[PDB]
Amino acid sequence: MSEKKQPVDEDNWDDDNVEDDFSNQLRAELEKHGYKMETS
Amino acid sequence: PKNPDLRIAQLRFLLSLPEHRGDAAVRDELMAAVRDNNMAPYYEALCKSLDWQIDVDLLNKMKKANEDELKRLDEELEDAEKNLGESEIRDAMMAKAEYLCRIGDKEGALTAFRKTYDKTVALGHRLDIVFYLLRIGLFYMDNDLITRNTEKAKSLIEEGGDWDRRNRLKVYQGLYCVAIRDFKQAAELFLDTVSTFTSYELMDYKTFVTYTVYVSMIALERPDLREKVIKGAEILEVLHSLPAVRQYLFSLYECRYSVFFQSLAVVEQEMKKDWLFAPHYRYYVREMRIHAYSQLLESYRSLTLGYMAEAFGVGVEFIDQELSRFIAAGRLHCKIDKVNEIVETNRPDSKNWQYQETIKKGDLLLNRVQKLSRVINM
Amino acid sequence: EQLPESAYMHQLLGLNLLFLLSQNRVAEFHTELERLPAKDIQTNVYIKHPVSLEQYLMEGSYNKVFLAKGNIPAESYTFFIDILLDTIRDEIAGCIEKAYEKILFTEATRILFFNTPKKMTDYAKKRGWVLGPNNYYSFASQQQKPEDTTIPSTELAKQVIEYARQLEMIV
Amino acid sequence: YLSKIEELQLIVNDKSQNLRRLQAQRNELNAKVRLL
Amino acid sequence: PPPPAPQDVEMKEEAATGGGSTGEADGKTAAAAAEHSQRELDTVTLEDIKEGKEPRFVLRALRMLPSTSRRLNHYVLYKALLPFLEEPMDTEADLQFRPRTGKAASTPLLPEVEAYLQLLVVIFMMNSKRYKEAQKISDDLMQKISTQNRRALDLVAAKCYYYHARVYEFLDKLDVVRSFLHARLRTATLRHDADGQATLLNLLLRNYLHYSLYDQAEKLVSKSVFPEQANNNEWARYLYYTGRIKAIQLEYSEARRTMTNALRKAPQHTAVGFKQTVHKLLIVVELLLGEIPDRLQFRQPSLKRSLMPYFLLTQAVRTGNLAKFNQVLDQFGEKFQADGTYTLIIRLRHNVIKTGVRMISLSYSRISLADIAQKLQLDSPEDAEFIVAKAIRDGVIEASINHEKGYVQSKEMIDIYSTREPQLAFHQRISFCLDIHNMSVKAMRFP
Amino acid sequence: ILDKKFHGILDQGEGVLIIFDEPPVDKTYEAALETIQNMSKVVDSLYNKAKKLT
Repeated sequence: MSEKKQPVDEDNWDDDNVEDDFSNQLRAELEKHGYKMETS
Repeated sequence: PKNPDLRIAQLRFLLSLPEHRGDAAVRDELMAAVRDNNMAPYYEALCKSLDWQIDVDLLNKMKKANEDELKRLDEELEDAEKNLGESEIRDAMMAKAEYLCRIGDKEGALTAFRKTYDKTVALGHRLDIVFYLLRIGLFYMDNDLITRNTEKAKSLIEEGGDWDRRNRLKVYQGLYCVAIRDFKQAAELFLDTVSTFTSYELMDYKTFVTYTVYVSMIALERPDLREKVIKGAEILEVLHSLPAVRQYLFSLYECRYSVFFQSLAVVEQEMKKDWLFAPHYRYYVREMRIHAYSQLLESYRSLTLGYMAEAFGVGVEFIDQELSRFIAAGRLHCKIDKVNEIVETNRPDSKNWQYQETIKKGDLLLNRVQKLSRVINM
Repeated sequence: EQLPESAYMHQLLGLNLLFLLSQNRVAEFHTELERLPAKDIQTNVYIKHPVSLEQYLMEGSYNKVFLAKGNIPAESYTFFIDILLDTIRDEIAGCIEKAYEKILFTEATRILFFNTPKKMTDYAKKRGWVLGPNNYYSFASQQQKPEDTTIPSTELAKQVIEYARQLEMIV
Repeated sequence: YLSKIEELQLIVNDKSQNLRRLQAQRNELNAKVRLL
Repeated sequence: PPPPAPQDVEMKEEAATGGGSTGEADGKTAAAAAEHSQRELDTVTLEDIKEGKEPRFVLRALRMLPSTSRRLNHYVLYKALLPFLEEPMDTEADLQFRPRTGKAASTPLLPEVEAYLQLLVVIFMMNSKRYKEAQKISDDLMQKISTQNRRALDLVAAKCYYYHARVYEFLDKLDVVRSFLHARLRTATLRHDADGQATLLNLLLRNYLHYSLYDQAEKLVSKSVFPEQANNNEWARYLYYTGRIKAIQLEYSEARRTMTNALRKAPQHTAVGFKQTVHKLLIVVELLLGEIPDRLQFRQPSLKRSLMPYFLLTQAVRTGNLAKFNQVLDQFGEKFQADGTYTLIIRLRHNVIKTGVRMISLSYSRISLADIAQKLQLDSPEDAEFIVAKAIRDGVIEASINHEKGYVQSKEMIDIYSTREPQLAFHQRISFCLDIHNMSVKAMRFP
Repeated sequence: ILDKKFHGILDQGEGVLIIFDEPPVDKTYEAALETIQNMSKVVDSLYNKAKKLT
């Protein structure tokens, strides 16, 4: 349906919220977290 | 017929992500390639693995053995019609052609199944063919084959109270959902923990128990949780041989907070090298974290994170930014605070949102009724 | 279509846009942006410099007024950058000022410089104390002190009356 | 040429007629409800 | 062997649809049209879909006494253009069946739009619409016989004014057609309201945000609301155009509700990217709010080739990276300048700071100033007091600065419990509900 | 309070530990359970509504 302007113009995908939350935040998810308890 | 072959799928996953060993794909993959007449498991791994030093000749003898099997099949197709019986062509080639499916992934499958499906004198004759699709649908994560054969099993294989290979259907759907994004289907359909007792997906029955606990720690409310994985004595043995699993369970019911990260680290490192868990291994972490933090917020309204710090071991700024991200997720409402530093919880969802949900339906719901009352007079 | 390069265009649009923001017309600011999307990409630097100023006022400027007044020293923009120094605001005077906060000097607000001449004394006593009734900012109201009643329970009761009327009109 | 097309505009008027006829039918409904 | 089938069913197109429309339009007023006469939209878009052809149905049109049975059957039988589109006037002037004038001045003429030769017949379509606009003008000077142009041919007329649009666009713009439109408005203002003005007003905004910019303020004095919104499609994209306006008028909190409304009033299908491409620039206003969720709840993978900038852009929104900011700008700023996107590049930083202050504000009762100066990529404590005042900027949640040295003495705000604010609004909630009861009353009034 | 309950919310600074709730509120619950299926009916009828016309 040509609306007179617009003709001119769950695999891995629900997780995308968690992943874009976790892009540069806890990128390993455990490999610091399992090793936090001996930092202090 | 399928236990080392599902172990080949385990090896597909096992040399999918890591490269810490570049010679398992010769050790137990050539040990697989010499058994089961595994031809395609090296013929497709011939490109994604190494140069395969000279791996044609020791495989020439086995593709020649396959040629012997195939040529006695090609004689058998007219040797069985001289046998004056019913469908002995179909029998005598369906046997070694399901074996061709055991040899080759799709070719023996396609050349077999569209002939040996032509008469269906039993739903086993359908469902063994369905199984021989389900093996390759676990090997190659298909969708069309290994949901439409389940549609066919949900066409006529409802009949017959045989219950073994009808619970197999439940197990395969549980495996298929937990193979993608499952919350509840694997818990509901892995209810049948004890009552399976032998399969090929049961190549380690105790790992099936790991599967049902790794989904029933998510999809299961705490009364249901104690009723299933505590008041289940029939599951108590196979969780009882697994220490850290049972440790995480009885601590998670016990609210033993400082071992939660230990046990979660155990389960997460197990999550690394176990297949059908690549869409899951990062989601599961925060899932079980916020799942413990549910009753951790149910605990108090008067709460500091120093108490949380010596409840966890290190969480001060870690859990500050972490619970900040959980609030940013929308769930877990509490006011973490600067120097006053009182983690204050709320009251449940009665107040006005119980009032509000009805018209939150009747915004778009009633837009549906508005515009579809505007359907009548153009 | 054959209008040649008129170099007065850049700074006359600059003065237009300058006073246009000085009278707080951001809708008119962006209608100016949208009537010329072409030259305002990289050229027209005396429009491209007011849109860096729009980044600075996108930031909600009190520091960046001085931090952008640093780089307009001589173009005879003076009459209208004076109106920009007028249109710098007074919300901190509307929250905590009015004879004492010792000085609010370290935020680059143009008015809030000049420690105590009669210029900012006049401004701290300008036309009163911008809030109005019942309180000063010597001891702040923290907004305005409305906090009236639930007398509007009675006019929502009036809403109930004509609501029942509209029920009767509906049946 | 005002006094030509107002007559046409008098069919907005006629919309009240259909509603009139149909609520007369609505009364005719209740007429044998009350007779029952 | 296929073309003898539209000789049957393309004949029965005009037989059933057009014959029933004209004959049932000759009486039974306002059931004259609009029960299958304005099946016109999809049955005649379908006529331009369902099926030499160009001269055949345009010869020998106006004959006599109503022998269109034989004449349309001649149009059937003849399957085995310079005066030709004017031949419905060149056989004789039409002289009878004034509901058929625009009908046969639309349905045979318009398939050249779908034939797409664009060179010799768009000026002939211009002439054919000079004839049809002569009908449009001469309906009130020479046709003082009955209504026949409101009740049927106004709903036909707005459609063929969209076809006017389809013709006028493919070569140039239109300016005379705008005063011509407002004359069409004056002969539809007080007598019988048509959309019409809203059709070429959608086109007005559509070509004007390309090329003229004074006219939103002229809409402001021109906002005859037209609450009929019968199609809801024209009204939907009307909200889309004016939501692009309020996005370029920088009105955002209105834009989110009115553009979510404009989306949820699209019942549309055909996932080529109509709803998707309109919806992307719709929720650009949510990119301008300062708040936007993850767009996984919005994507159709047919839009994926166009949103190859957009997902990384909303990643830049949820993050605050200036590298990602400028990189998405220069690299991935293509294909959106055709729609107009560069008003988010000035205030993507504002989006960053409002997302951050939303997270921190609902996260923290009290925060400190010289650590909220280091939550995000802030600059200084004077920049942080600055951005606390700019974080209020409208009336946000209580943040009093502890005005000695305690940085901020902010706390959370209360009294949304269940007390007076919901029952302050429930009068208006049930005001909306009684408006729907008025919709029930008019549901009874539909017969 | 954690695992089990008698709905005693932590009332640290009062001196009673008030044990209170109103479990019958279920008119609102029941109306929600109505709406969920009322428009399942309406959506099932919409097939007839948008089918028998065109």
